[PDB]
Amino acid sequence: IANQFNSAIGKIQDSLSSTASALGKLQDVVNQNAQALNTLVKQLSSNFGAISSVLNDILARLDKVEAEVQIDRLITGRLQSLQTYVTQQLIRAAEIRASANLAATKMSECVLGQSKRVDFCGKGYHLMSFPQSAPHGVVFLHVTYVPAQEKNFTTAPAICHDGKAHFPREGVFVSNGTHWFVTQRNFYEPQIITTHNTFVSGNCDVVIGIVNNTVYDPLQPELDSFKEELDKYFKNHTSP
Amino acid sequence: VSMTKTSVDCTMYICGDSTECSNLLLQYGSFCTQLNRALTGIAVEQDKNTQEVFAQVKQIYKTPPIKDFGGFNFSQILPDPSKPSKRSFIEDLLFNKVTLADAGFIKQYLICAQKFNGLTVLPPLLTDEMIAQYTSALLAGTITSGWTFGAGAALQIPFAMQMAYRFNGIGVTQNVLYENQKLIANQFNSAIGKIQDSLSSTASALGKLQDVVNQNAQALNTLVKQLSSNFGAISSVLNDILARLDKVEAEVQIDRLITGRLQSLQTYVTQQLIRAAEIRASANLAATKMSECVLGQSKRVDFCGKGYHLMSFPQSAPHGVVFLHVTY
Amino acid sequence: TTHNTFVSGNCDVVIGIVNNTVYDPLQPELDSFKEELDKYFKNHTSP
Amino acid sequence: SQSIIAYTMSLGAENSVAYSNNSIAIPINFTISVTTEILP
Ligand SMILES: *[C@@H]1O[C@H](CO)[C@@H](O[C@@H]2O[C@H](CO)[C@@H](O[C@H]3O[C@H](CO)[C@@H](O)[C@H](O)[C@@H]3O)[C@H](O)[C@H]2NC(C)=O)[C@H](O)[C@H]1NC(C)=O
Ligand SMILES: *[C@@H]1O[C@H](CO)[C@@H](O[C@@H]2O[C@H](CO)[C@@H](O[C@H]3O[C@H](CO)[C@@H](O)[C@H](O)[C@@H]3O)[C@H](O)[C@H]2NC(C)=O)[C@H](O)[C@H]1NC(C)=O
Ligand SMILES: *[C@@H]1O[C@H](CO[C@@H]2O[C@@H](C)[C@@H](O)[C@@H](O)[C@@H]2O)[C@@H](O[C@@H]2O[C@H](CO)[C@@H](O)[C@H](O)[C@H]2NC(C)=O)[C@H](O)[C@H]1NC(C)=O
Ligand SMILES: *[C@@H]1O[C@H](CO)[C@@H](O[C@@H]2O[C@H](CO)[C@@H](O)[C@H](O)[C@H]2NC(C)=O)[C@H](O)[C@H]1NC(C)=O
Ligand SMILES: *[C@@H]1O[C@H](CO)[C@@H](O[C@@H]2O[C@H](CO)[C@@H](O)[C@H](O)[C@H]2NC(C)=O)[C@H](O)[C@H]1NC(C)=O
Ligand SMILES: *[C@@H]1O[C@H](CO)[C@@H](O)[C@H](O)[C@H]1NC(C)=O
Ligand SMILES: *[C@@H]1O[C@H](CO)[C@@H](O)[C@H](O)[C@H]1NC(C)=O
Ligand SMILES: *[C@@H]1O[C@H](CO)[C@@H](O)[C@H](O)[C@H]1NC(C)=O
Repeated sequence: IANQFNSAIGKIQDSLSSTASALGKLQDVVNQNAQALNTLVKQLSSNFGAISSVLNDILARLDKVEAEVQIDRLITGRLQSLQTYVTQQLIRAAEIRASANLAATKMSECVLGQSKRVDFCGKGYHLMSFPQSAPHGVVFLHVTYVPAQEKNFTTAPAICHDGKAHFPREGVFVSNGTHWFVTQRNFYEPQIITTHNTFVSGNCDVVIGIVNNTVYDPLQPELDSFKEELDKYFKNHTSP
Repeated sequence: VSMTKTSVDCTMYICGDSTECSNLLLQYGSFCTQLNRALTGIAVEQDKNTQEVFAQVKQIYKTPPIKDFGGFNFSQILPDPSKPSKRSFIEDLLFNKVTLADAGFIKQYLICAQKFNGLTVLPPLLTDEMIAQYTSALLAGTITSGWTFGAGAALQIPFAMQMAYRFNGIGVTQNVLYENQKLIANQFNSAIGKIQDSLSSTASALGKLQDVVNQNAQALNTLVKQLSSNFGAISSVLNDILARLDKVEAEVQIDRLITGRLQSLQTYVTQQLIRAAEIRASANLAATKMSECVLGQSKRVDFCGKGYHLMSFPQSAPHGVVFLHVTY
Repeated sequence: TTHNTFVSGNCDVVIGIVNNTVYDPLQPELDSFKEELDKYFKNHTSP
Repeated sequence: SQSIIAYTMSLGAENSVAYSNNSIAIPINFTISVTTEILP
């Protein structure tokens, strides 16, 4: 498990080195803010129907009475270019906040905890996550248990032993085709079916697809081996 | 999950086929490039939203031909092979109930084409047949494999043993399923019956998808009607100005129309950017519900329907997703 | 039963505790294992 | 010898899962995997 974690962290180094695409979600936010600023600055070059976009040339080439009519145009068009930019930035900031509140939620639930939320803390069953910082962002290294090599097995919802029906306490009943076992839900580790691994409810009739198998009682060999010590004491007591 | 991908050309809208008006529009600099970019960003995001909600499974799972799900009858939510589009029975109720609103928008605004006002409706990246095939894979995975196809490969489990794994999840012992399995299957079948009956009978229930179609329809009505506004010019028809006046007396009139129209687009694009943010919030919630109610069982109270959550079944709708949540 | 339950402390600490018997499934097994034993002893008083 | 090609996209690999009313798959082994996720 350590060697798989150590190997998987080795693939994180290789991935983050090998492709420029890896941090695309951060680079897209730098690129959109750079684009929005570069556009806002280019609107200073626009005429808006004044005789020049250069405010000092308008002021040099015209007297006060005419210059106000040209500068009114430039103010109206530049003011709309700020109100455009600031609307894009207020809307953008809401997408970055939603992302920051999600990142704060993943910090709380994947780093400071362990999450039952499926596919929230990465793909697979969540073990734990490690934060790493990035330019204007956060990277989570999510560690997950992924089940990897399955066998098929025959299975049953219950066992009948003494006409009473038995169910797993935890895990599931499985067979290799010759014997019946109980095993944990996410990892094949078979065990003999016992009165500790199983709980009883009702007769054998009501459970659809139930199967007959022995259920071992772990106290029975204690009372049988204690009965053979008792039988040796009685047989010995025939002899004096 | 999405809204209609609408791209307006800011040049076509403001100055439709007038080179005179186009030469004047250039004096305002980048605003039309910026407005076409803004709408294109919204259109790309509709595919992102739809892919994040539905494409959560990387294999297309088939349902078995032998329908022995322990007495549970998924026939109303699995694909009907006999239909042209391979939708479920319940997905066709959802499809007809919202397409009776879509067809209005499509004829007012399926090889869609640009109108003379510059309005264009683009197709989604995923056809309704591809959303049905992803939704089939999610449902076929759920009923054959339980939550395991969310975490690993799909691992088969018998459906009544899956429902026992689920009953343990809500803190009910698994014999309470098996001792009652015909009753649990009959109540499930009767409840999927009531979903089907309700979706056929109801006027109001799909209002949450009607609203998204109606807002986009009304914002395009408003945007197109503002082409009739004079903005104090001698006419609101652009050719009727260039016919009547000369190369200098016209420009004062054309610039009025450029100013007012451009403001009408700047308004529409702001409503649409704020809207797209609300549909992306709804898509991120739908993606979270798909991941936590379909690909797993949720211990989050009331997140997957009013009850204790067992499992959920996704169904496609036009512009949306429906979850049939199953609850104890 | 003693399987359905677990023990901690004594009666005086829990507000609103109630007296009832708690059954032990090892016990009637051990009593059946006494009645199997006592009949043996009694038979071996006989010869 | 490369060219621009246009196609109907595949949604993913096909899989008919071997379901039956009495059969289960259980993993003998597992992979620990570390997946990066990046948030602005
Ligand atoms: C199903 O799982 C069973 C438990 O692992 C397994 O049974 C066990 O099989 C091995 C042989 O593969 C037996 O080993 C003994 O075999 C003979 C018995 O006479 C001896 O000569 C050997 O030295 C050795 O002791 C186990 O005793 C046996 N366990 C039981 C409880 O019977 C089955 O073989 C598995 N079946 C399949 C189809 O996988
Ligand atoms: C699981 O184990 C059970 C106990 O061994 C077994 O039940 C037994 O089944 C047979 C056949 O149904 C019954 O035999 C009787 O059948 C009728 C009367 O019902 C008569 O014609 C026969 O002469 C005979 O009396 C047994 O009585 C019955 N035993 C009990 C305690 O009910 C199940 O059949 C086994 N099932 C499987 C799938 O292994
Ligand atoms: C678990 O078993 C299933 C079905 O049972 C087997 O089917 C035959 C292949 C034969 O070996 C029988 O004796 C078995 O009982 C397996 O499903 C088959 O998988 C193969 C690919 O490996 C596929 O080509 C077949 O179409 C499948 N069979 C059917 C009836 O469709 C399944 O692969 C086994 N699981 C594992 C993990 O090995
Ligand atoms: C699953 O439920 C459907 C009904 O929703 C069942 O189909 C009906 O079957 C009866 C008997 O053949 C017919 O009289 C009905 O007209 C059918 N209705 C429809 C809509 O097809 C179907 O048989 C059920 N499947 C199982 C396995 O019980
Ligand atoms: C479980 O999977 C691991 C790999 O994650 C297997 O470990 C490898 O085993 C082979 C021999 O079978 C060795 O050559 C490799 O060097 C091992 N790798 C590591 C990282 O230890 C392991 O054998 C598998 N076990 C089972 C029971 O399938
Ligand atoms: C029988 O009991 C006597 C003590 O009374 C003891 O010394 C002897 O070893 C016993 N033998 C056996 C086989 O129990
Ligand atoms: C419950 O309330 C009554 C008074 O109405 C009181 O006499 C009794 O002791 C209370 N029970 C417990 C367990 O506190
Ligand atoms: C006592 O047990 C013996 C066998 O050990 C038997 O022959 C005899 O009949 C029994 N007698 C009584 C009265 O139990």
